[PDB]
Amino acid sequence: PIYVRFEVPEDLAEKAYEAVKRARETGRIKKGTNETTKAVERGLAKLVVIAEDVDPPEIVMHLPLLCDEKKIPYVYVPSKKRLGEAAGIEVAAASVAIIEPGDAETLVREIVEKVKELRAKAGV
Repeated sequence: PIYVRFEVPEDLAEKAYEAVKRARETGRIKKGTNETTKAVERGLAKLVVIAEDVDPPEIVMHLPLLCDEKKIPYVYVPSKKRLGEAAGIEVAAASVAIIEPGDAETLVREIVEKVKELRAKAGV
C-alpha cells in the first residue's frame, strides 16, 4: 500500500488506537479524511492516525506528505474498523486527527517519540 510509508510495531499501533479512544472520550478529535486534512492544513492536529486498509486508498494517499509539509507527526494502524471503534463511531474510519489529547496526552507523546525513532531508522 503505497501510502503506507513505514512499518509500525504492533504494540505502538495499540497505543495509537488507545490514544484515539482516550482523546475522543476526554479531548477533541477529527474523523474522516476531509476533516483530518483540514486539521493538518490549519496546523491544529497534534497527531494523525491513518488506517492501512482503506479501499479505495486514494482518499488517504495525500495525507502523509501533507503531514510532513506541516511538520505534524503521523502513525499507521492496520485496521480502519478498529480505528473507527476508537473514534467512537459505529463504522470504519480512514483517518483521525487528534486535536486535543486530553487524557491521551502521555500516549500521544510516547507515540510521537517512537515514530521519530522508526522514521530515523527507515530514513523516511
